[PDB]
Amino acid sequence: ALEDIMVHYDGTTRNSLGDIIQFLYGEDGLDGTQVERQTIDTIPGSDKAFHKRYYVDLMDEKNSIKPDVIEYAADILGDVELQKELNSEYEQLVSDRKFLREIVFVNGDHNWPLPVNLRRIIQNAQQIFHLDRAKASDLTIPEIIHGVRDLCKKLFVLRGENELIKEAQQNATSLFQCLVRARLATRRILEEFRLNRDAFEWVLGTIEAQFQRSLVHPGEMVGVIAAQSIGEPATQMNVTLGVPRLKEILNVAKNIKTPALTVYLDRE
Amino acid sequence: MFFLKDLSLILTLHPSYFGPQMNQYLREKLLTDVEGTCTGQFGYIVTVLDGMNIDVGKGRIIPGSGSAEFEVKYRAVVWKPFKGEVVDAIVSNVSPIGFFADVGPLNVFVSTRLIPDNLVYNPSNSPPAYMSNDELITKGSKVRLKVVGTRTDVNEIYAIGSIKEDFLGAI
Amino acid sequence: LYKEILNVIAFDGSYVNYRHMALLVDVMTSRGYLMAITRHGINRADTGALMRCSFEETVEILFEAGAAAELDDCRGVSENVMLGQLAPMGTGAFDVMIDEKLLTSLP
Amino acid sequence: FGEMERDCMIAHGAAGFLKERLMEASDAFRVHVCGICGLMSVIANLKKNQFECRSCKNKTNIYQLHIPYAAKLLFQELMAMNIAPRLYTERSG
Amino acid sequence: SQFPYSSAPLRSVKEVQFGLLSPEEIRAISVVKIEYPEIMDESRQRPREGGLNDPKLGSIDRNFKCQTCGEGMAECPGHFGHMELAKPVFHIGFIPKIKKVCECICMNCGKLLLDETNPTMAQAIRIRDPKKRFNAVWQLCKTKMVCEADAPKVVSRGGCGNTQPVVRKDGMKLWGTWKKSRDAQPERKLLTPGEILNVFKHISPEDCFRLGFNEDYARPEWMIITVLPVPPPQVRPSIAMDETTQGQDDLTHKLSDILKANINVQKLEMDGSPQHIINEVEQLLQFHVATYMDNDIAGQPQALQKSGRPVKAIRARLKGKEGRLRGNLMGKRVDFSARTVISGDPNLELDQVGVPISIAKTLSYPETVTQYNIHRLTEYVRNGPNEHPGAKYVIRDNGDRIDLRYHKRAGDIVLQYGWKVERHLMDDDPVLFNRQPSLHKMSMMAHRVKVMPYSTFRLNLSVTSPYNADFDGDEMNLHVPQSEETRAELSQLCAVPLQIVSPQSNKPVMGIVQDTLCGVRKMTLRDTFIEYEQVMNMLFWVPSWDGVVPQ
Amino acid sequence: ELAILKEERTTTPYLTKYERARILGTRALQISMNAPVLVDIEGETDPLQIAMKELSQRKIPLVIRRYLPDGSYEDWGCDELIVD
Amino acid sequence: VSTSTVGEENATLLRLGPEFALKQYDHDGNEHDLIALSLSESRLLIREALKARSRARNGGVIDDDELAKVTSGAVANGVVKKTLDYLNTFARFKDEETCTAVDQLLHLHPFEIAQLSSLGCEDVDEAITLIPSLAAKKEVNLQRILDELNRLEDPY
RNA sequence: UGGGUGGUGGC
Ligand SMILES: [Mg+2]
Ligand SMILES: [Zn+2]
Ligand SMILES: [Zn+2]
Ligand SMILES: [Zn+2]
Repeated sequence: ALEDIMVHYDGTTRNSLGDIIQFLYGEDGLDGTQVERQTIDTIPGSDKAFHKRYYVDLMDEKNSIKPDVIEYAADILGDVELQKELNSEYEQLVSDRKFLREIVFVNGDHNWPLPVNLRRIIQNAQQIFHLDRAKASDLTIPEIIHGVRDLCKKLFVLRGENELIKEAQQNATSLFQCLVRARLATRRILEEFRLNRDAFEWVLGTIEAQFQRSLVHPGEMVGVIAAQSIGEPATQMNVTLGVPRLKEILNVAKNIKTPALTVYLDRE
Repeated sequence: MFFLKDLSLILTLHPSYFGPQMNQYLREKLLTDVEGTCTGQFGYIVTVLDGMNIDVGKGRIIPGSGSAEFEVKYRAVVWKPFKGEVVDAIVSNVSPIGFFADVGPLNVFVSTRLIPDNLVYNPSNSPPAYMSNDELITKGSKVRLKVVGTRTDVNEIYAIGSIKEDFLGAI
Repeated sequence: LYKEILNVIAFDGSYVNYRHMALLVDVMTSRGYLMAITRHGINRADTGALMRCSFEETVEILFEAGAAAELDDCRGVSENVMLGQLAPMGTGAFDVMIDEKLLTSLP
Repeated sequence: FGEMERDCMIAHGAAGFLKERLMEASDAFRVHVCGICGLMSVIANLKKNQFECRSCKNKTNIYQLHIPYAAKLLFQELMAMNIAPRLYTERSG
Repeated sequence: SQFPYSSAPLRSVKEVQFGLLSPEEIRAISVVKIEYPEIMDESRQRPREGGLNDPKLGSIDRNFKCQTCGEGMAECPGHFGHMELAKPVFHIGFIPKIKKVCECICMNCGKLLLDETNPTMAQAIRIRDPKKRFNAVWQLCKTKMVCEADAPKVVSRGGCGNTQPVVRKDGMKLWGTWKKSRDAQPERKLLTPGEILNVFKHISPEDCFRLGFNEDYARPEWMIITVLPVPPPQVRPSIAMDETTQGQDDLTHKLSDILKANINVQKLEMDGSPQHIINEVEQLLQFHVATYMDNDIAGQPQALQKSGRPVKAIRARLKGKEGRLRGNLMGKRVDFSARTVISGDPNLELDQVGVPISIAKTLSYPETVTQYNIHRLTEYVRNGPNEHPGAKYVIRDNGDRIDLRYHKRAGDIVLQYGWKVERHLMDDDPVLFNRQPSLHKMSMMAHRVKVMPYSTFRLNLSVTSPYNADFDGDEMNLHVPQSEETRAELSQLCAVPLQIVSPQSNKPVMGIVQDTLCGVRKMTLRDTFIEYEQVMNMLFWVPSWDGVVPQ
Repeated sequence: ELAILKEERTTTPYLTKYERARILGTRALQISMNAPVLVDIEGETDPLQIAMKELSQRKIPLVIRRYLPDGSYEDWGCDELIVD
Repeated sequence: VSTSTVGEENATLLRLGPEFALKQYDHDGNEHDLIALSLSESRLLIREALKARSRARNGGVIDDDELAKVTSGAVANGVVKKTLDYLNTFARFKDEETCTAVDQLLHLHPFEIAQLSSLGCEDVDEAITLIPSLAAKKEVNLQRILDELNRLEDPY
């Protein structure tokens, strides 16, 4: 059935004729082995939990950075020039929370298979850079904000500069940038993890390189791998399930044996 | 009849030739292989134009053999004769069955039955010739003939002429 | 369709990446209707002639090959195997040249 | 080296290995084609080195190929059933 | 090097031009007209020219060269023949499409019963697909009952006004029913094929273009065979029954039967003929041409052999699991394989497979004689073909084979730069490794060579999970590359360390099996203590241990 | 007719593993057929290790012709593409 | 072996076969009129090309027997030497000055344009005989063409 | 160094 399907050098999915099937491979451009199930932390929990973990406040003293972890802590409190940065970024994350809450992952089950797992890189830098201490750091909040925002435009899946390229770029890695901002927000980094500058720059460079190395390769005969890797649990496997249900779904019957409805009722 | 023809030659290069003078080798190779050869399809390839500037392109590596395939495009002066075409010539030999005339690259045979009757082969004459009274066809005589048949050996082409028509003969 | 496949595979605890099921459910609706997996699906495509002949009913479909003057440019895979060619994928999805650019950089 | 072995070779994709398997350790076989009527009717004398597409009087538009002997067998069987596989070596449209 | 040199340059096939064949082009491609039913002269040593085994077709004997191509049997592809049937016949494989075509058009002038006047037909004309074009014309013409003399002042399109008949199919024999007038005698009569040939020769190229054909490729007077070709005898070569007598292939028996019915056709029109003696011998001719291409036709009994078995047609040589495609082209048998029964061996890496010595002796690999491998390869000559590690052949730069069981003088042989030498299967080469049947993309994986006596295949036991092999007697094959190219192909893609993670379920599918697993769980329970002395050995076993014990 | 300039190049600038495989095979086949090596030869005398010693340094005189599925093609040199 | 851009011969009827059609195509696909060469044109191209190739081989530093030795191989030496001597003894306009004059005079099928220059003629009667294609074209001056051609023709 | 049928056994 599939034996010619080849992902070419434009991230699309054609047969021998050129019947394009998916405009972007697997809807993401990501090689199928290269995922782990991770936790997009900004889905679950209450508004209290989010507003307690993330909401920066630079006017009130105590809800700000407890000043033991940063060197420059004299240079901060009250400045609205940096408060508007952080309000924009908190509204950014409320936008992402509404996004991943109400568009994509509606029922809120947050565990999803998503590529390169950053937490492991963070704790790898931690064990490399001896990251206890419980020590002041010299890495500023505006460098965090500009690092995240200058990250989210460097995850080129679909390269080039036409309008549909940039549109398909932002359609492509919305969920992955949502992941990064779901983790590497300012209060989480500078309280719960306690990086320094050099760790953070290494984190930025490595997320670059490995989300480059988990792009799908061109010519991965995905139909063939796909067909085998669906046939393989079919080897070792009141509604009909198993092999006849699979047969009917493939050979498409107008008469399957026992059809069914999923009928919701209205909320009242 | 001379033409300028746009031709090309496929050259396959063995990997031991994958060296710093590869393109110049291919240009010399084209000339050695194409100049002076004859085909019934184009004729004699007399000389190649602009030989030292020929663009040999890039060699495609043949899967499974390692060797590289170049398509060397070029433009040459070619000479092909045609049935019906009138041309001048220089007679090379005269014999009892007619004479042979050099028209550039090749040689044309004119038989006695395609020579007007008043031209009589005279062996006693020095030098031997076909003679009349005001006509004289000996070796080295400029003659104007008409190509009445072209035969192809793909190596050398063979053309038979005639001076048995108007305005054809010695000049 | 996707919900059906993910159901009946993952009933017995077995787990499947999204993109494989996605590729299957999108090829099954390439052409606006369910191009089902039989001879009726693939052979009633206008694709490569020998590729369609290599699956089923090869006598009839060869007679319809020669019977209507088809032009198969042989970009299907099965053609390029049975015509003994560099098939178009893997290493053979793309030719390799020699380079006058880098061999000019070379001495 | 059956079907589903070729299937997993396609899945790995390294088809150059497949062109080793179904050409070179098997019935490697060499035929000729006249480039006009596209067929393999071209009679091959070699030490005299001459050829003739006798349905065409074609003596120049001649190429050889490298196909499996069973593929040639397919072609002779089909032409003995009157279907005409014609192999043109260039894309036409 | 494996082929003799030619001057026509190698090119690969790009475009299959499927099409039909004229009677003309059959008559223009062959070398011999076919005449005589006997094979032999008079049983006299070189059988009869004019029978079926013409040496101008291509000789199926090793020692008599071909009398058209002038080669041996190794190089001659064969040459077509053709047997001029006196009576033209149907091709057996087009009878529904020929049925539809004589459903379409006039039977006097041969013109399509619709034009661009009827606008739904005028819309169906615009279709770029030939097949559903012919479907739409086939649909709109099956209701049209009368050949319009007029255009569908007389605008006489070409028809005469006589009606158009109703086309039934009955096996080989067609029954057209005109409504010859309203009601009068319907002449349901056998559509003789020659009458339809004379019909089909009267078609305009526009009616070819509208009706789903193409003129220079598929002209629908070519779907009736006047001249049924003869294949060369490679396709039906004689088999040594018991090493003196040749039982023939069934194509030879069937072409003999066709030529016998051919001569018994031409016997009737040259003498007194009782008019259905004609009909039966003609219908028998059609029967023999039918079973030449197909012995599976519905409704009629099969063509039968001289054992009580059915005849091997051309259709039976192509369909089925063991036809030429699925049994010989899509998949086939090949060489440089090997095969045995396996055994586990945990004293190994993960990319190593044990090789019995005799299998290393039999198979080989052509390593190129280069400037960096002369010495060992000369030594592998000096082992010869009965001593591993060694060699079996030198292929020269031209194609010279030197079998070193049949050569006294290995000691006087220098080698040249760029010759070819097949040495044996030495250590550290890629092999492919493989178990029938393949079920996922790890089921072929590359490995490296380890040479062991005691003839079985050795494995690691972590690779037991992906191939799904136990050790109650499985067979696992071993294909060998014969080139440098495929070696690197295997070594960079199909090697085990690059196929650990299966995209089936985005997890590793090569883990730990029975003993190593339950042992390590017994080892690192909390209350397990080891003395220092045994620990010395235990940390010696790690190939990646630095040289430092823990505290 | 088809070919694109080397500035509109919108395909990925990496070698990927399939490309890598063919480059290794073909370069090794050439150096098997006595094409001299641009890199030093320590113990790596088998041709595949020679090829990986070159690709380690990106010293390969080849050109990928990726057939983009119109028919046109981006002539990538090896030298420009980022070795993985 | 060697092939061209294009993918019963009677010179009297201007039937030159499939290779020498009126409209040719160069190696870029551009349309181009057939390039038929008179004996005089051909003498200039061949001699120029041969001495230009010799100069390029010498990094940038006359006789036909010497000029034909520029070719590679005894077969090529032969065809080129035999062609130059033929052109040396039948090219009327043996310099580019006269040749461009003949070029402008003539610039009508490309085959005829080369024949009129190659074949010296006296009158219109001799031209329409040897070149029977000029019959139905109906636009002479032919005579002053031949007169100018014969006047431009240098002595020997 | 036969074909072609058919039977039993291995995973
Ligand atoms: Mg078992
Ligand atoms: Zn032909
Ligand atoms: Zn022969
Ligand atoms: Zn009628």
